[PDB]
Amino acid sequence: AKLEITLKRSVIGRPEDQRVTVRTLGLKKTNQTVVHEDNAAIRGMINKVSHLVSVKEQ
Amino acid sequence: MLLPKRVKYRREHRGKMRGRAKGGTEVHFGEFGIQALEASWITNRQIEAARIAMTRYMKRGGKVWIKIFPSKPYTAKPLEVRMGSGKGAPEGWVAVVKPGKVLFEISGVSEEVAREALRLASHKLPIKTKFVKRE
Amino acid sequence: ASKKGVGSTKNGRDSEAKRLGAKRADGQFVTGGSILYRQRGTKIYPGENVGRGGDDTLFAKIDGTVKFERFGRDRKKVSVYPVAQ
RNA sequence: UGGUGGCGAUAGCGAAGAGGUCACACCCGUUCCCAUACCGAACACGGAAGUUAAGCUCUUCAGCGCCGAUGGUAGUCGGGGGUUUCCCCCUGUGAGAGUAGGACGCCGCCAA
RNA sequence: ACUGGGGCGGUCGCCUCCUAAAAGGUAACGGAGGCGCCCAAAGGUUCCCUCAGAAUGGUUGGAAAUCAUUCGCAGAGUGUAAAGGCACAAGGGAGCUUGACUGCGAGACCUACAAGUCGAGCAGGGACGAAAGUCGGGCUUAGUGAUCCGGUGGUUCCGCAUGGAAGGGCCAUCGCUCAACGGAUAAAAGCUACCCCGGGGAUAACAGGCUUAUCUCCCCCAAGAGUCCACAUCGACGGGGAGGUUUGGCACCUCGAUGUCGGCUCAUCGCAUCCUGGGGCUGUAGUCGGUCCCAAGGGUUGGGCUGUUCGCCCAUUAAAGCGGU
RNA sequence: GAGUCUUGGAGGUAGAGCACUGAUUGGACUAGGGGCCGGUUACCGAAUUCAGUCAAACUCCGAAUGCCAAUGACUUAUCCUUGGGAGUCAGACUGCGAGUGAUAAGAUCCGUAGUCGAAAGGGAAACAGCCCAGACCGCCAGCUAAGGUCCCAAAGUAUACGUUAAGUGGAAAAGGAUGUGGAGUUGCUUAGACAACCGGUCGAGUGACUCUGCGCCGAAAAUGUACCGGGGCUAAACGUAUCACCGAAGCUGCGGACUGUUC
RNA sequence: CUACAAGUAGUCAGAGCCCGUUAACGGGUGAUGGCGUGCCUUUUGUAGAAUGAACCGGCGAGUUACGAUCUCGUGCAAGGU
Ligand SMILES: [K+]
Ligand SMILES: [K+]
Ligand SMILES: [K+]
Ligand SMILES: [K+]
Ligand SMILES: [K+]
Ligand SMILES: [K+]
Ligand SMILES: [K+]
Ligand SMILES: [K+]
Ligand SMILES: [K+]
Ligand SMILES: [K+]
Ligand SMILES: [Mg+2]
Ligand SMILES: [Mg+2]
Ligand SMILES: [Mg+2]
Ligand SMILES: [Mg+2]
Ligand SMILES: [Mg+2]
Ligand SMILES: [Mg+2]
Ligand SMILES: [Mg+2]
Ligand SMILES: [Mg+2]
Ligand SMILES: [Mg+2]
Ligand SMILES: [Mg+2]
Ligand SMILES: [Mg+2]
Ligand SMILES: [Mg+2]
Ligand SMILES: [Mg+2]
Ligand SMILES: [Mg+2]
Ligand SMILES: [Mg+2]
Ligand SMILES: [Mg+2]
Ligand SMILES: [Mg+2]
Ligand SMILES: [Mg+2]
Ligand SMILES: [Mg+2]
Ligand SMILES: [Mg+2]
Ligand SMILES: [Mg+2]
Ligand SMILES: [Mg+2]
Ligand SMILES: [Mg+2]
Ligand SMILES: [Mg+2]
Ligand SMILES: [Mg+2]
Ligand SMILES: [Mg+2]
Ligand SMILES: [Mg+2]
Ligand SMILES: [Mg+2]
Ligand SMILES: [Mg+2]
Ligand SMILES: [Mg+2]
Ligand SMILES: [Mg+2]
Ligand SMILES: [Mg+2]
Ligand SMILES: [Mg+2]
Ligand SMILES: [Mg+2]
Ligand SMILES: [Mg+2]
Ligand SMILES: [Mg+2]
Ligand SMILES: [Mg+2]
Ligand SMILES: [Mg+2]
Ligand SMILES: [Mg+2]
Ligand SMILES: [Mg+2]
Ligand SMILES: [Mg+2]
Repeated sequence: AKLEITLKRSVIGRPEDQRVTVRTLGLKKTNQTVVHEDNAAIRGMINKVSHLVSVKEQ
Repeated sequence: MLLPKRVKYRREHRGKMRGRAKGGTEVHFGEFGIQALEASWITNRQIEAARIAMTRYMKRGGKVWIKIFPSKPYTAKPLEVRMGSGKGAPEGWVAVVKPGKVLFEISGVSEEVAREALRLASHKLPIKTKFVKRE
Repeated sequence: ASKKGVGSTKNGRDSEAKRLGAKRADGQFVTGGSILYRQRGTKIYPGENVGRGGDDTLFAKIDGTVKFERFGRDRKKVSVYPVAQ
């Protein structure tokens, strides 16, 4: 169980708390993708910035 | 002209007028009534105009309830002063009216007469209103 | 350009804020002496191993873990329990 | 039963009953210790003629108080929109009131 | 000094509440109040206790004095403002006392610093209590002021060759409405249109901008007035707008200069039309008018008074428009 | 150190409520007072009671969030101390929560997030602060964002079903109206309605009410059309849905430079 | 190259004409098309209808001494000078 998480929207103009969450997923650049283990921790991060990211389930 | 006999504080925050009316959304004493569709301050001067308009058309027959009371004071500064140097002096009294509030109720006249009495009163008020019945 | 005279306010005073309230979290480890709660009166009561100072400050009398807990129906206390040793 | 605890009145009020050999009371005295801003009322010391009337103990009850969901609604974090004193939409969250309901005590230890 | 320009008025430190957006913090010349103490018990401790108010009865005695009963989460009290607390009381009473102690102090809170706050516990010597124990002022949070300088008391400290002394140090303590309360000096008010320099469009006066309370104009409802009749005409109580010519609000351009009222000269634009053109309604017989609609083509006087704009007046005129630039 | 999940906690806002304080409406009810004879009344009335409103400085209640922690987990790379060196102490607007103001101001003053400041690129005609998005250089490559696709002007004169007739779109309110679309309730009607025409004659509907979509009037300012950027548009407008495409200095591709880390 | 054009004067695109170099995917000119409000100072914000400079040239502003302190370097080191 793994998630491809892609940053679709810029973090420019977004609250710091959302920016931090995005960066903590390892997303440093628009359209970057990162892979993480599907769990409640990551799902919650995604929930907090769902408007900024896109999620494929591997 | 309605105003409170005394008040705890003569100068109050204006506050805000979000949300529907907490209470008084049904005709409760009368048979008929006029309901607010919009929020506004209603001054005691507007309540007296509305009261008279409906009462005259009923010929002082029947019975009118005034469900709003203008308890909230409002201040104004004197004409032409600069900003600051303390809050302005008490000027008048308002009732805060949110959508859904039944403002007046009427009993002891026909529905035709009630409708007309309340129509006349509506034109004195700064809000849109709907005629309502009890259930 | 004319300028209307203006009055004055008789208000404009307030005391320094006193930084009251909780100073340690429920479940946090404290050392003896640590102020747990600053208050006027007993909004919160001293529980186990907790003291009430002259100005109603609640403080830990031992080292241990802070527990805020319901004290009967209406009231609250704060206690400090020793660590498992 | 009596003592002594713990538990948010689900323990409480109120109402109607039942009980006393022992135990707990009321009760009967003021010599003594002790006592009352006056009073043996109380506190204190002593007693056992009387009595369950009251306290106390045990039943029953939902009038008051208490506890109390589910659903809905208000509000609201985040994201959008608009006709922007304010309003609407979407993924979450979610009261207060109201109500279904619970409830006229539950759990120790000691002594007899 | 602050200051919705400055002056003038008000304020300046501390405490409590609200604003303050359910930690803490949080501004305004925002909304409300207090303080510059008091108490030798109104402090400590031991023991005992329960308040407001009401009803009913009762000499003087009433609405209300003291007495009695009943009901009575407090509707009282808590030295004092408020808030938070407080009825196993932090409220009330009584006995004995002086812990309203000396040396301190793990550790915390608060905090730019300076300060400010809480503190178990240890030692000394006590108060109350049979004991357990409580006590380093008061239910809590205001009741205060740095340093320098000086005074007073104490002192196993220093003492300019030595002994003293003078004088200093240390500990205790006193002297500030230094209240502009982090206190410039021990010691301090005005005028400048005779003014000057450095700066500022950080900040006022003109004009512009935003706003539109005020102002001008237009509306809605229709109570009344109009013999009758709301709507010819007028339109109260109330309600909704437009305009941006008024007085202002704000302080955004301009203070290394945006000349500032009126008039003169020259206009040009808007239309909410003064006249002339065309109309509807009329409480329009006619002649006159009233009111509303269309219409901006052209027109729209000369004098007296006043710096005047304006206004009043004289005499005319078809008319003697209102505004913008 | 930080993010997120989980768990615990402090706290009284939004909401709500009336248990307290204060305000307040109607009914029942009268103590008492006032007119009127110790006697009576449409005159007011405390308490009590039933029902009903409201509150920054009310609370029997009470969130969402935010905050403080603990606990591992998944992720991320910060964090602390000491020392050297600064600059800053005029902020602006936007959104949201308040005050002041008139619930005016491109106003003022806080709180909170963003952007500008100190940020170029695309969009919003032009336009610090709005929407999209962060420019190390080069390329006559590609994919997208906001915003768009008739012509100016790159890309749909796209598809489907509706709406609007006002150039609404492309500035405005109370209020006024047989505008028009969609729902729904209902009176009456071949025992002949409604209209017309001497209660009777004549042949199918006719009249209210509610809700809602889109329009209409209300709507007058000064150099010149003069809130669509223009042309022009009856869709090239609006709503819903779908798919293509255009579109940035975003991202990718290819080449080059430098910094950092790891090896 | 230029007499139908609306210009912070360039820039990128680009024919035509004229040349021929430190020989380079060259040089001059520039019809026409796209984009584009100087520089500086001071500001919340300046194309600014704020400030400064006519142009060109020259000259024209964190220095030195003595102390202090920190980093780095070197010598020696419980010593150093
Ligand atoms: K001002
Ligand atoms: K005492
Ligand atoms: K001062
Ligand atoms: K001028
Ligand atoms: K109008
Ligand atoms: K000036
Ligand atoms: K803001
Ligand atoms: K149009
Ligand atoms: K060009
Ligand atoms: K100038
Ligand atoms: Mg003026
Ligand atoms: Mg004290
Ligand atoms: Mg509930
Ligand atoms: Mg000054
Ligand atoms: Mg002033
Ligand atoms: Mg003065
Ligand atoms: Mg908060
Ligand atoms: Mg707070
Ligand atoms: Mg001195
Ligand atoms: Mg000597
Ligand atoms: Mg000072
Ligand atoms: Mg000073
Ligand atoms: Mg003179
Ligand atoms: Mg002279
Ligand atoms: Mg000068
Ligand atoms: Mg300015
Ligand atoms: Mg001005
Ligand atoms: Mg100007
Ligand atoms: Mg300003
Ligand atoms: Mg100049
Ligand atoms: Mg006209
Ligand atoms: Mg509220
Ligand atoms: Mg600010
Ligand atoms: Mg501003
Ligand atoms: Mg700057
Ligand atoms: Mg930045
Ligand atoms: Mg930019
Ligand atoms: Mg552009
Ligand atoms: Mg700039
Ligand atoms: Mg094209
Ligand atoms: Mg239009
Ligand atoms: Mg494409
Ligand atoms: Mg590109
Ligand atoms: Mg890039
Ligand atoms: Mg590369
Ligand atoms: Mg031509
Ligand atoms: Mg030519
Ligand atoms: Mg041009
Ligand atoms: Mg400026
Ligand atoms: Mg200058
Ligand atoms: Mg010059």
